[PDB]
Amino acid sequence: RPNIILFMVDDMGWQDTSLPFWTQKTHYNEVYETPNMERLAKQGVMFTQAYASSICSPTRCSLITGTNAARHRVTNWTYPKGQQTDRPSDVFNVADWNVNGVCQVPNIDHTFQATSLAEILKDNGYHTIHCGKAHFGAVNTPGESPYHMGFEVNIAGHAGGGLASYLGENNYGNRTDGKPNPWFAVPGLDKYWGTDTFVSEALTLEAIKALNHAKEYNQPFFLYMAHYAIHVPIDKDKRFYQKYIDKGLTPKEAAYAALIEGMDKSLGDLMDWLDKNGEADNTIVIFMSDNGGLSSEPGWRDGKLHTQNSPLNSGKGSAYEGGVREPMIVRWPGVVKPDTKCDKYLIIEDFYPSILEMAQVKHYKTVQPIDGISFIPLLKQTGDPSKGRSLYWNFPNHWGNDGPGIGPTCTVRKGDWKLIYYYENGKKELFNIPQDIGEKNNLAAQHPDIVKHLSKDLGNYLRKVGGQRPSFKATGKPCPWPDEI
Amino acid sequence: RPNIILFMVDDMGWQDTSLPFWTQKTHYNEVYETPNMERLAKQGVMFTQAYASSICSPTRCSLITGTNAARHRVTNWTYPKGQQTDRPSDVFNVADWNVNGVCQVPNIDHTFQATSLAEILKDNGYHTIHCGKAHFGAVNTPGESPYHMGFEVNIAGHAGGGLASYLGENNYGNRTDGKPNPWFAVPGLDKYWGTDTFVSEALTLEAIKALNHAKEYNQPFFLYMAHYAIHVPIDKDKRFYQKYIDKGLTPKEAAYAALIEGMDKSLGDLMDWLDKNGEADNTIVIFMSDNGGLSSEPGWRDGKLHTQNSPLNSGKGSAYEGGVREPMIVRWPGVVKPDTKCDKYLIIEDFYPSILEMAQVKHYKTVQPIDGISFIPLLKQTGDPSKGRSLYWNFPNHWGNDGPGIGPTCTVRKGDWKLIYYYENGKKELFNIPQDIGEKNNLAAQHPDIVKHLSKDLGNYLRKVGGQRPSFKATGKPCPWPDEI
Ligand SMILES: [Ca+2]
Ligand SMILES: [Ca+2]
Repeated sequence: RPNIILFMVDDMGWQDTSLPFWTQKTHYNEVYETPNMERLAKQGVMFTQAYASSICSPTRCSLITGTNAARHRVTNWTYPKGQQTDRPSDVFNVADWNVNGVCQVPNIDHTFQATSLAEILKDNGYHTIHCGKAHFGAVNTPGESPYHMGFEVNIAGHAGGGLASYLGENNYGNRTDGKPNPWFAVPGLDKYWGTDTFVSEALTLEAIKALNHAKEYNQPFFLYMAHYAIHVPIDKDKRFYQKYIDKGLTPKEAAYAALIEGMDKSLGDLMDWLDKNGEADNTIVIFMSDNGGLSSEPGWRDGKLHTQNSPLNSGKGSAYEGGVREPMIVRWPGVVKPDTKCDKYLIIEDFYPSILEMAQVKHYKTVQPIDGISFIPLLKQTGDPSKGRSLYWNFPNHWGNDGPGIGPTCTVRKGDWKLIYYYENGKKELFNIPQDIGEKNNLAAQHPDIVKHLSKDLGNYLRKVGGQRPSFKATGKPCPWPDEI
Repeated sequence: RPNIILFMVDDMGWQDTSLPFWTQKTHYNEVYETPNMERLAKQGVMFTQAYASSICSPTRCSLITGTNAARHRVTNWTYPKGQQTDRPSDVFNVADWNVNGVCQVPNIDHTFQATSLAEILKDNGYHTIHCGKAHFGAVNTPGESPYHMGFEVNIAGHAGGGLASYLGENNYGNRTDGKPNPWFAVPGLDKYWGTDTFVSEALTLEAIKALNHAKEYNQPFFLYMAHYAIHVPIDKDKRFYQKYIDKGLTPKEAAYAALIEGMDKSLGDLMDWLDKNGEADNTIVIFMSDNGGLSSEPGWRDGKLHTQNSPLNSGKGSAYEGGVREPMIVRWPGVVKPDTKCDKYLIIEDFYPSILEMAQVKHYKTVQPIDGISFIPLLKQTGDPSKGRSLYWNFPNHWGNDGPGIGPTCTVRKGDWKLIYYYENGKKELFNIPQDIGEKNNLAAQHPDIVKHLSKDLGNYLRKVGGQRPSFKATGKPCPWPDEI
């Protein structure tokens, strides 16, 4: 039974790497430096059409419970207990969504009760390690604890979905007065306060400590290496920052490239550990990101706004490909043909049944229905779970910044066609993704047959799984479903 | 569904309290001060005939696994991975016992695999908290972790069964200059280092914050408050030490009395926390100790050696009552009638079914058989699990000291009669416990009928549960079972 490592970067877009996931190298592929992603890819398969939701919380709750985001209703980011983080709107009320996230127990207000992926792995004999960003439940809610969620070891994981600082010189946001700590102060790295250890480095050091400890136990391990990295604020990692200045990047872009290269140093350190300790041929490594790169905030990024995941449109918080299409690599020695690419689409809730299959766990009990479809047939080249398959997103919410494809929406992807419905004004956009990867050309008027059919598909699904919608403040009435206009 | 607090003291004797568990007050009762134990007893039931094993490891593993010590084979104290702590003998070899303790996973070298009591509570909706001495698995084996054993919260719990120092001035044993930490350094209390916080105080304050956090979750809790007190070394607690010196006690005994009182202050502090947060009426409090007081060592205790649990014979490590009869109290408002006593005997593995029944876990499955018998019928005066019941101990090991009843033995108690068999020379002792509480009068010669039947009772049970035995170095052959002599 293999060890499993799920290496999850935060807010990393499809092109925030030197490894080309498109059909040619982009301007971004040329300036970033991720040699360890390339090396991992030479040894495995990369998925060029892998999907998440557009925001941390819906993606990570889908990962750990195996439900679609429309069903678990954690559709915008969580932290404050019993409170909606949504930006105000003069037009609509957001859905009455599950602001407190997921947990494994019943009767926790505004949560989705679910059998945790880590719990099933643990109860089947895996040693389970969480390291970095957890972000599964609101603060003072059982899901705030990686331990409650079935992890036996927890490094730095709590309810926070961001981080107050990468810099050890700032204690990662922790106060040494009687000052109250920020929400996103990173716990569990006290050993490193006041030093110049970047938080990404510290997480990898502690992760390697946990991995050496796991080698004392005669059981396989599951490691969730969930970086805070490349979430805002984009602090400068001085280990690589100047090199990108010398390369001619703006300070903003140099800072961002340097978070990327530091993330990739963490992957290499783990890969080197696997090599030095004889675990590499018996260990599955999965690389993933949880939503698109941030392309709506010019105070962090340069370039034309909403183009920082080029050639994809927009980014984090958007229904467009820039916000949902993610870099994904799997290495499974003996099973997965090295140096290959797979173009069949999949979505984050598939990780749940797939990882359990990799762990050799069958007919397990869950309190919630599982919406993920295993993508082992893509890993083994034996089947195509994307054929005839519909993928669903639902964001009856209001995130923080305006832009293309951002706002309260629900999306269905089926075959070549993507339907994006806009709850606020009833607008519909139809894109043929293989022909129009940048979502430049709205085909809705040229194909009302596809629009009607896809709208029914989307509408039936949302209602079937209990998905929610916003309502209009002027009238009190719910926004029509896609198939009601 | 009530909250449950299991308050477990280490190495506390039947008479290490001001609350008299005998039918007459002793001199120890006069000198010690446990006013909060008296308070708890006036509101609950005292068990005047409650048994553990004579050593920390078999007792604690029986509690957590519901298994009699003979079956789980963690029959002497554990810490070093894969090594016997047993004293060397030029007479016998000890059993090939489970030096590595218990865990919940299989294929772990010298462990008893078992479904943990905290896992079943956790999986049935309880918020599970461990605070203090865990001592469930050897260092660098899975059961060293309270988290592995099903606790969602761990304060100071590791593989250590002892502690380097009670003094925050001594960092509870943790080194700061250079990297060599002693086995029993107390983890998880770094913010108390270099203060004058006695460790029992530190444990209480962190338990109180774990309970405040537990108020945030809409689920009942289980707190395993397992003190390191009153284990050696007997450090002086300045809060109480001089008072006992003024009462007239020798320094050794004043330090012991001070350990006893600081334990009792912790009990009071949790009891007041319950009172002040509205939890006292829906919380079960179980007071228990894991074995008899240390009466082997004149460098720690004054008075006639091997009498420090008087009127009981001997103490820790002995199969005599001084090694196994423990102080036990249960408060359960609305169920248990206050200020009462229960004479019926019970044994530590019974805590496992009883706590699950208190938690209304009406159905569950376990990988291991459950030897404990619920004592809820004693709490409610509905029945008598004690009638006809045999109790069993097996110590096929070599503890560090000699003394009365200490050495490789197995024991059966049944009705009024207790039979101790000595592996080293086949000696048998038969005592009428209700007539001879001090075990001063061996009645084997007077009742050969009994000795044989109880011999067969013991032998059958040991073989039935797969218990173990020493072997002789002369012949190489196992020591005779009691019913082969
Ligand atoms: Ca994210
Ligand atoms: Ca003990």
